[PDB]
Amino acid sequence: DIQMTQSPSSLSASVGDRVTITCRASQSISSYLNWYQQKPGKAPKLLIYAASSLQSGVPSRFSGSGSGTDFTLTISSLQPEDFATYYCQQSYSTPYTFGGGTKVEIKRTVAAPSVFIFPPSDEQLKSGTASVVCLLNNFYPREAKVQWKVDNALQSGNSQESVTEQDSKDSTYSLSSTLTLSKADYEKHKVYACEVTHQGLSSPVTKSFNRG
Amino acid sequence: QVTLRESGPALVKPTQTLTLTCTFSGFSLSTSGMCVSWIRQPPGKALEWLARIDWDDDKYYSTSLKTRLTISKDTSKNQVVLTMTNMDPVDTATYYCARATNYDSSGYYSLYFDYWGQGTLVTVSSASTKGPSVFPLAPSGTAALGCLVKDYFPEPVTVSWNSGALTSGVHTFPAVLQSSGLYSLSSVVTVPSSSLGTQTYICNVNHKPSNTKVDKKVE
Amino acid sequence: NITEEFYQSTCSAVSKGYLSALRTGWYTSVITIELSNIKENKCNGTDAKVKLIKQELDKYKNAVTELQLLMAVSKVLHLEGEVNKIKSALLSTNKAVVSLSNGVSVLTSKVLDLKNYIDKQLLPIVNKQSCSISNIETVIEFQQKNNRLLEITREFSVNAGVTTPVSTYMLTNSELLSLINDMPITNDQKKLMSNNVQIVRQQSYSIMSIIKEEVLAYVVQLPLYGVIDTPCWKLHTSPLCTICLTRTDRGWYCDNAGSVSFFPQAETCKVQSNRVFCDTMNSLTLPSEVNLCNVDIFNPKYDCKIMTSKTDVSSSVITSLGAIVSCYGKTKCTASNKNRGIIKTFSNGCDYVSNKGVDTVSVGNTLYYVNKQEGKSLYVKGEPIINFYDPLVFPSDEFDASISQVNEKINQSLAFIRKSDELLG
Amino acid sequence: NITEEFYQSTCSAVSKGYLSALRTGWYTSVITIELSNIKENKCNGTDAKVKLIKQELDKYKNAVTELQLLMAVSKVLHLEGEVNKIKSALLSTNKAVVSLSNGVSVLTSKVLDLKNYIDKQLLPIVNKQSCSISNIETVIEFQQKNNRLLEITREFSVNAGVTTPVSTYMLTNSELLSLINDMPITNDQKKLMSNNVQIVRQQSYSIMSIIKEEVLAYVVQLPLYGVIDTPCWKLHTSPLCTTNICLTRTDRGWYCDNAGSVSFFPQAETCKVQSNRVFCDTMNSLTLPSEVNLCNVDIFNPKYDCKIMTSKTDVSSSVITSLGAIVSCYGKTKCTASNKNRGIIKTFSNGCDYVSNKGVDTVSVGNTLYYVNKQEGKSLYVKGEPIINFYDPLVFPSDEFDASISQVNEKINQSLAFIRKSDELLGL
Amino acid sequence: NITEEFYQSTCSAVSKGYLSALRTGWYTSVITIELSNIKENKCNGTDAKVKLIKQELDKYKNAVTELQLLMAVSKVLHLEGEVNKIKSALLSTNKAVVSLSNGVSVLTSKVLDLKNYIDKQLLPIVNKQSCSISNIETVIEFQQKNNRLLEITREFSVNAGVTTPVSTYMLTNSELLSLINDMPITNDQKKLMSNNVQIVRQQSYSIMSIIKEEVLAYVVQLPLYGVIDTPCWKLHTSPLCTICLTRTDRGWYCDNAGSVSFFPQAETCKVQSNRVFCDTMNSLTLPSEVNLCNVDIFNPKYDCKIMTSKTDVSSSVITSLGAIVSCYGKTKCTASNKNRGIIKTFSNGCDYVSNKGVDTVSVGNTLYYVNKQEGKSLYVKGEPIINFYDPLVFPSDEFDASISQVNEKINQSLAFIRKSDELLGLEVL
Ligand SMILES: *[C@@H]1O[C@H](CO)[C@@H](O)[C@H](O)[C@H]1NC(C)=O
Ligand SMILES: *[C@@H]1O[C@H](CO)[C@@H](O)[C@H](O)[C@H]1NC(C)=O
Ligand SMILES: *[C@@H]1O[C@H](CO)[C@@H](O)[C@H](O)[C@H]1NC(C)=O
Repeated sequence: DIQMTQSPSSLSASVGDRVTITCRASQSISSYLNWYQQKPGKAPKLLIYAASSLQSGVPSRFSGSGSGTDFTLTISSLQPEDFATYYCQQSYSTPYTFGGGTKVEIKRTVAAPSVFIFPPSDEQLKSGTASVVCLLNNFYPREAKVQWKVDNALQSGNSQESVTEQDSKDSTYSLSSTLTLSKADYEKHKVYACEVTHQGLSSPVTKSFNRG
Repeated sequence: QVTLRESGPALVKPTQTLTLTCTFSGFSLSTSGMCVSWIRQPPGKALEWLARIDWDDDKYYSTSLKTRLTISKDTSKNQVVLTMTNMDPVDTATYYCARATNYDSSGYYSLYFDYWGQGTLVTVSSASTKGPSVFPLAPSGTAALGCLVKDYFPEPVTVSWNSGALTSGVHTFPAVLQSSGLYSLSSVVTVPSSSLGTQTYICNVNHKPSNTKVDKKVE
Repeated sequence: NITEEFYQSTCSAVSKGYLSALRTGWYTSVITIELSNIKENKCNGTDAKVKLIKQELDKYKNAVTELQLLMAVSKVLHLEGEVNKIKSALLSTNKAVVSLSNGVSVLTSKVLDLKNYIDKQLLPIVNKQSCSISNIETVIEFQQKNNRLLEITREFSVNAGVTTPVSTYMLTNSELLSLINDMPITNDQKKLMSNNVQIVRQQSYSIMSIIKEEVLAYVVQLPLYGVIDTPCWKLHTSPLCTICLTRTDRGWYCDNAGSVSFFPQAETCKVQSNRVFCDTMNSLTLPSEVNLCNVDIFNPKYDCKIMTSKTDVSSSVITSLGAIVSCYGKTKCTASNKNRGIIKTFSNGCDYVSNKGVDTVSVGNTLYYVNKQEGKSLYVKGEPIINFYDPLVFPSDEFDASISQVNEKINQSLAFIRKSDELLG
Repeated sequence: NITEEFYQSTCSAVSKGYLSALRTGWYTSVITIELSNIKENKCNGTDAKVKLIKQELDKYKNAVTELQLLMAVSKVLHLEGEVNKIKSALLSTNKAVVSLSNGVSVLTSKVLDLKNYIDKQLLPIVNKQSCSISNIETVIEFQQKNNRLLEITREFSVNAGVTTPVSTYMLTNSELLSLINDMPITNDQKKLMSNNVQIVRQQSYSIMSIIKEEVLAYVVQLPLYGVIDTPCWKLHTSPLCTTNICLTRTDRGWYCDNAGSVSFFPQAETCKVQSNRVFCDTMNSLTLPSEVNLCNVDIFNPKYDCKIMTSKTDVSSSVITSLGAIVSCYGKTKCTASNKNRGIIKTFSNGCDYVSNKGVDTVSVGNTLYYVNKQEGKSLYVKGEPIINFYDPLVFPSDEFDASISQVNEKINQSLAFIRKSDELLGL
Repeated sequence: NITEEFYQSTCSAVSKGYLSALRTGWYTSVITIELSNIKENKCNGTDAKVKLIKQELDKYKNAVTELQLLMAVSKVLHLEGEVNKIKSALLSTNKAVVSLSNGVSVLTSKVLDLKNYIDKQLLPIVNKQSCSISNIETVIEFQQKNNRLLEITREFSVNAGVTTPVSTYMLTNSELLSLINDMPITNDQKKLMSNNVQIVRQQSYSIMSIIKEEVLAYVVQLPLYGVIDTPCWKLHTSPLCTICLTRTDRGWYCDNAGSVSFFPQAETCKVQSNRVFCDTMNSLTLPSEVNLCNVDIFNPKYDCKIMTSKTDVSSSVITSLGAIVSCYGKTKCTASNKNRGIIKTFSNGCDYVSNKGVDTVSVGNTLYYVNKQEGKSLYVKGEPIINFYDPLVFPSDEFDASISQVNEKINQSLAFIRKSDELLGLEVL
């Protein structure tokens, strides 16, 4: 089978930068090469077909190049909505193959997370489990550290977090740490604190509430 | 408009057989040049081509996955059907159907997928289907509120706000597989604090694998 | 612009990036040309046997006929010796005047003889020369002012009344563009053709129509292009082995109205830069599916025209931007560069070479030249032709001075007689 | 005479009603041509550096060389003063004769100088002009009387000793006819060729054979037709599809009846056509049974396997025939026949149609435009004016002159008369 | 050298014994040629409206422009009687001198008028003729000294800037050989081309490249032969019957490095003697097994290219050393000879005939000529051209003799006066 090799795998660039992605085939495939753009949660979308033909609808800042083995996807000026994973695909031989993928994020100015904390609802507490939620909203870069202090005690193995994909407009991230613990242990403690460390914060910001 | 939609199970038990149905419009497989292909994509991983069927009932399959694949067309119903036997958890992926036309000019015949279906997520697990529990994340100069979609299987869940009226400042997080083996996510939204007593906020949860619709007031 | 992709899978190169112009019609214009005739001025020249003007017309009238068929006593005594003395004196003076008269008579007759030379001997010759020079000039002016007419009569004579391409004698550049601006075509085609007048001429005909002594008429037959600016490409093929197979559908291909037009005769397509001009007359119409034959021979969508062989085979095909090499069996192949340094040795298989890096390729003992070999420059020197005209000048002033001097002497002669008469009466 | 049937069944047109002439042999004649040479006349011309006669032969001899390499006391006292007066008188009369003599002397020398101008200055130049005019005339006369020889050497020079067609310089019409009436063929063939001399010249060759300075020789090679007056026809084909598969007959070209079988000429260059007459060359022709003609009405004809080219996809084009045009409009492609007076007059649906050049002027398959008829265009005209030769002769006032010379001699006659008078009064 | 085998088994003839020369490259040389220019001499000729030198240059510049755009009281009384008579004598002598004076005046004026004729009337015409002859000579010498340039511009004009073959005006023999000994080829090839200059010229091109008023430049493109001296052969075929078959692979065949090259267009090969010159551009490469097609059509080692027919068929093919005949069905064929007429009648099958014994072959009503028919000789006679120059001579010597006599008479006229004066300054007994 024909193997496709994209480079790089990961890529960071500011808005306006000229981004240049490379694809390489295990054998010469003429101009039988396609470029796709896949934004988070959505299906892939055609960008460039036949190595260099631009699909109608796609903005002109996208351009394909190459023939034979080495091909090139290009964005003349990267933009907030160009955040996606870009795939190259060959249409030469029978089992059609895609490349490993090239994720392209966007580098912007450091923005501090707005932190919120949420006590568990009375409704959830009835069923014998309490969930404590901490919201880090609209920040950059992605790297942030969240710690849970239940009555000034660091927790472990009882929280899970997930981060949103980069925004298509302000290019920020958002994160939610969820502290799961039983109704028994939840009401044996008074002070619930979410402590946030980030580059945008001079000192760590701690949001907290008291049960009742 | 050229549109594609994939139907099928959201959850398949191991060793059982998966059957997906691609319903299309805006074109016909009665027309020459028109082809329909199947592309799947394991969570967080690369695309994978599976099968293709043409106007003249030509059929192509992924070589390593050939024995387990079967594609067929019914042009009188505008439907392409894919069949994958002996499903494994390692076959859990998002399954897309896509139209493929060929680049005709200049001595070329380069097939390309110009139109894609939204994609349906097929999960493979011996675990059973469970509907979600929805709890409100109560707010406290702009504050944040949301609702908690806890303990559901399998993926996916879709959250909206005020039946799609509220879009700006809404964040829905990717589901997290809890230690209990069930999924869980939260959907939050930032709103002006002055409107906390004048505006109503309701999160609409939809877990289609369990036919569960839930609406939740947050105060 | 123009590039070349090589498909190893079917051993073949395609030359992409051309723009078409497919002839589907003829434009015919009727050109006419009058003769600048010569009226032969009859007069005696230098040689009576030499009638150039006539012999020139006869030559022409013949050519026109040939084409037409293709369709105190002491004092007294003293005073006596005085009279006798002056008598003898006057007798010699008389003798003198008779000499001068005879002198002047001989001179007078010689002045007459000089004039009669000029009038009877010299003058007629200078007129006979004026006639021959006139005759000559006329002939040369015939050959100059009918240059174009004469070139055309040679062309039709040589080619039996039908020529191609259309020469610059048959149809000048300004006339051709004129005709182009009159064809029932778009401004884009008018622009195209006006820019490729050479090709247009090479696809045109000139058909003798009517030929008379004083006027010539002939149809010019120009090409009309039914479509232009559609992608063309030229396909080359070489053998492919493991049995052997070779694609036999070499030649030019153009996208024509939703289908592919295929021109299998090489002579039917003209090429200038990125521009191709093909002739639909004997062309094959194919579906767009033929193009998979470029990637797969056993393509399920079109049965590819191939030619097999149960035995190994080796050759080289020279493409537009390089060369395909099929080196199979025990044959040894090699690519060298424009300096003849060996840069590559080929093993069993089908390879491709660019004319940028390779200059020659060597299949077995047979040598292929991937590029034109630049050679020795030659130079033919010329020198200015000079015409030496040295005019004939006469000493008018000096002469007139002598004649005025003669008249002064005559005047003084008359004065002296007026004196002599004065002393007598 | 010439018509055209269209078979929808196999999408194809045939052009019936032609008459054949198949070349199967060569007739060779050896033509020879002598040179009207120029003998260079040695004499002093106008310019000593200008040897036209020589420079013209050299030019020629060279061209020939290049080709060669391709192979009473009171009374007394008064009477005293009388004698004295007449003495003085005679002294002036003497001076007079001396003045006139000097006059005549100068005039004489100027008459000598005048003649010597004519003889030493003028006359030699007028002879040098006669030499140059003679030289020029000869050169031009060389170029005229060797017109054919000179055209032929150019032809052989241009084409490296082998030309086609046979020009009117290489072989004149009466010579061609002469050769025709000597060929080993029937009277009908001789008549045919005599009527199509143009085509005959275009199927002929001229091969340089022997070239020396004073004579040129070359074989002319004319075609011989083994048969004539047999039915020919030209086959056109266009694609044919269903309404799916497509087929196209691949045996386009001319067809002639040859000795009970059909001769097939698939290369267009091999057949010449003039009116209802066709002239083909059997050299690279295919022999087919008469059953091939059944392929025009039936493709799956069991008596001869028809040569076709298939396609698994709809396809559309137009082929322009002799009396019209075939149109193959299949699929979603739009075809239309138009007219120069009514624009679009017909839209073709899926299938194979035929159009006559009588009513339709153009046909349009998709975006490609086919011209069913030649588009007649702008007439051009190159005007000419008469060339004139101005010869104004030189005339001398002979009579007027002679009248004055006669007056001069008359004055001389009276001069001798007046002296005869004077001598007679002295004693003779 | 050249022979020909006939294979009845496959109804086809092969022409053995040729030697190859396959073009696989191009050699390009840039020829440049200067104009022998003519400077127009400004002076009045015979006709003022006739500017030959100018009209000739214009013609040339025009051709050049067109190409550019493709890119005792008794004693006393007696002694009076005497005095009166000698008075009268002298009066008549005076009248005599006045008569002569007038004569000489008229004569003098008529000499003046003769000169003014020669100077004002005759001389200018003789100069105008000198000028026209100079003009003419120049033009003719323009056409002679640019013969080659002028032929080349005609060629490019006729053929729109690309001619073939390469004429002897475009490239002379000594130049062609010059170019040949500079080509990147072996001495055998240099030698080969040097011997077949004709063929080489016919496989060559001449491509106009730069054209200015005073100089012309054009690339000549000569062929390069990648291989030479390999066995060639030309294959002929005719129909074969019992259903029918005909081999469709007619044409030339040359051994190309371990394989056979096949040239299916007749146009691509030139032949001179035993020598063949082909062009690889549109050639097919075949295995050496195709030669087994000459003996067996159903040869299991290479599938032969054939054309079938379900019906009886008959024709004739004329080969190089003879002619094949296919006489099947109810058709009657016969080979004849220009001396004995019909010498053989063919029955059903495939025969072959040699051009040595047969002169024509006759299938049905159609007549094939196995040999060129020799025809009527033609002859165009010429006459020597003669130039008649009859010079103009003046009786110089005789003239001078008459002028010397006139000087003798004046000379002696001054003597008689000098004498007469001498009789006046003296007197005595
Ligand atoms: C001679 O006499 C005429 C008339 O008297 C006079 O006009 C002229 O000047 C004189 N001299 C010459 C040289 O003629
Ligand atoms: C002059 O005298 C001569 C000799 O007598 C005579 O020949 C001539 O006729 C006379 N008249 C003229 C005008 O010369
Ligand atoms: C005339 O006398 C001169 C010298 O006074 C002499 O030089 C000359 O030779 C003589 N001419 C003729 C023609 O007798």
